[PDB]
Amino acid sequence: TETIPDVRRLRALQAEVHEELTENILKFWATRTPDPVHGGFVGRVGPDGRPHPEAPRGAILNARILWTFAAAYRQLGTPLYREMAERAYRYFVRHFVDAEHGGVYWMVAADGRPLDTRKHVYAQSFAIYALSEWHRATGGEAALALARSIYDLIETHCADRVHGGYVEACDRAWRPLEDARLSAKDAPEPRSMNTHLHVLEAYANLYRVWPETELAARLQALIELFLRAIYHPATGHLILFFDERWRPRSRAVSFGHDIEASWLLLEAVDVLGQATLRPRVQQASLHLARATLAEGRAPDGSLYYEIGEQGHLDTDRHWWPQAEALVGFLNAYQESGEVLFYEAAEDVWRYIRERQRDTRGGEWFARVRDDGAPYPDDKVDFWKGPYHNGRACLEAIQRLRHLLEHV
Ligand SMILES: [Cl-]
Repeated sequence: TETIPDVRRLRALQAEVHEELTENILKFWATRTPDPVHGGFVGRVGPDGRPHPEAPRGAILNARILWTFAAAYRQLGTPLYREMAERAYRYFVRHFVDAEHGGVYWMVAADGRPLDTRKHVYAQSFAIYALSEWHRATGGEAALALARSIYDLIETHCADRVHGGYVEACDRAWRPLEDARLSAKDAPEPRSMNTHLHVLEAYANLYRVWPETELAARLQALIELFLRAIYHPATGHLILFFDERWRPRSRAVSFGHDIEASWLLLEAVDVLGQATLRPRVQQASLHLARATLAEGRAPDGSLYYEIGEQGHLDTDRHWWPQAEALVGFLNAYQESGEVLFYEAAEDVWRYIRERQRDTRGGEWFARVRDDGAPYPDDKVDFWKGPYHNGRACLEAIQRLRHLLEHV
């Protein structure tokens, strides 16, 4: 009694996603961004497509490059992707990893000198995520050892054992900082959904390759924290910021984070095999997906950016909520069998192809205005890597593969 798109549509979508990933996204990243002056990858590519090999380089961006090429190599086998992942890994271990205090710096100069040595848990998480993926792709001993060491440092220096969750930022020597903001956009609050979501993402990937008993407990605790404190059943949205006891300190809504968490939370419970927790997670996941469907979309099926603290709807289409909606809506279809979620995934894909991707300049525009005008944002910067859209394509390809095997 399944309602399933026919084989032609499934395969056509899967082929388009594969083409987008390999002939647009990963081609852009492998050709435009490697830096032969300092090694590794440039920190910025302007709106005109010009790379900036002297720009400062973010740990999150470089972890995202490593993760994406590692994952693409694992799933597709293309040798260039292993080469690019190795390139990212080598620069990462050389320069971003703090050999003295452990963990990864926030920002290095292009030549590798530390510039911002804070140890932000969000960056530590992306390091774990990328290093565990590189281990998954290669069996790399050192990659896994490094991921485990960063996990240990997060638990040792940042875990709030009274209230759950984590202090989100420390200085180089792991002393907590008051200002845990990722950027000026973020509320000056001690706890954020965003950082905790990516701890969960990292821990789930680490557990997949290293099923340590204590890590399972920490990951389950994070799932339970989302269910009890962050997910808001009255509205179907994640609460974004909190004090240390998880009292809400924001009313903003992030549609992209809702739909990302919708599928990441289920990936996390399934990595654990926690069948007892899964019904509650699936319920919250489907709720987040329905709330996104009903409240976060433009009539073309693309996702708006946010409802701000004053209630203003930011109608800009940022690139990464569209990517996360592609995966999250496909995932919601897989979980519920409700083909309306597949229709929604198809609609966001069509928007990605017709508006968000930059056919002339390559990759995807960071932002498209409500009237269709692409903003002249950088194509690559501290916050724009290949991970959201690369992962989204890889996820969709594999999910469509599974759906194709239902026949
Ligand atoms: Cl990204």
